[PDB]
Amino acid sequence: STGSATTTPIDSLDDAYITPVQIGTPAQTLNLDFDTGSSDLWVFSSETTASEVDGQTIYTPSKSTTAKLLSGATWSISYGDGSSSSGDVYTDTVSVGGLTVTGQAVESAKKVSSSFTEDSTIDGLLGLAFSTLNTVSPTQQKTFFDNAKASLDSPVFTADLGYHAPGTYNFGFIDTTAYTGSITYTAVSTKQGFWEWTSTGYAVGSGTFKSTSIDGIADTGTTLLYLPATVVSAYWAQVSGAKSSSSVGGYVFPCSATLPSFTFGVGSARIVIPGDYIDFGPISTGSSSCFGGIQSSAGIGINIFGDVALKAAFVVFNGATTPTLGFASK
Ligand SMILES: CCc1cccc2cc(CNC3CC3)c(=O)[nH]c12
Repeated sequence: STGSATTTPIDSLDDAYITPVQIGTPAQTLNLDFDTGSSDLWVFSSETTASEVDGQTIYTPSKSTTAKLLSGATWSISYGDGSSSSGDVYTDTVSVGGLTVTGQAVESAKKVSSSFTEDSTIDGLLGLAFSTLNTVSPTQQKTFFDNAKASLDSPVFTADLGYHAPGTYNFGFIDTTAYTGSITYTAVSTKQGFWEWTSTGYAVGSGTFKSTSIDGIADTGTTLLYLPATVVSAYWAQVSGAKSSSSVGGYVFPCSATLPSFTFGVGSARIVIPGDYIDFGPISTGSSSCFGGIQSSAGIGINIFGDVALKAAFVVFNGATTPTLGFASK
């Protein structure tokens, strides 16, 4: 089997991407944030505290004839940005772009933190990291990808995120028309439950490539590119007037600037992030100071190749017995 679904930016900045997911019988379609940095499929639901729902589409398991309460099971997750959610668990039928899994754990939120409430466009998350990170207790549950894997034509999924435009998540096959040149594969460590790999270095604009190992995670659920302070300093030094602002909480730059590209290494290959991808717009409405799309990972504890980086590439998440990651230009 295979599946293919379009993923759409939630706003004009590409803060995140939503992909439609069918849950239950008859289908209830929710727009979920596919997140390769976590491993829970959770949704706003009829069980979510009413004051914490503001415009989201909810899953109502009582209206699904295939829903079954997973007895005694609960979940609770906290994300890098300090947001959180928690609740109970059902199993139900879940389909993405024509690919169907029966008995998928669907984690129904009883509580969500303010940032989720305040974002009416995201109805939940679909985790695509490794199932070892799944928070369901007392019996850990598998991700949608892990459940589908054996049925897929090939044990892979691909992320092709757009810049200010729709893109595609494919399951079970590699669309060879979706990228240029070849896919370069690189080793993955699953020891922390993430798609963790090591970039071979970077360049800023037309500058020379610096060969240096940068360990980090391929994370579709993080907006920005988080890298070591030395690297980030080298980037923003090429932008007149750019500076790290303590009050804003990162590097900002004059909105009148033309940003340089940023290149990252994948083995001997090179992925080029155009400068425009690094512009995240005014820090506040009407401001002429703009927020940067490359920020320091210092104090996160890990480097994160988020959407800013991933959207510059066609990315293969290879779930073979020994997982690997593939990158191609596009
Ligand atoms: C993509 C992220 C993003 C985009 C656009 C603007 C901002 C602004 C801030 C800083 N505001 C905090 C200090 C009160 C931020 O942290 N992330 C932004």
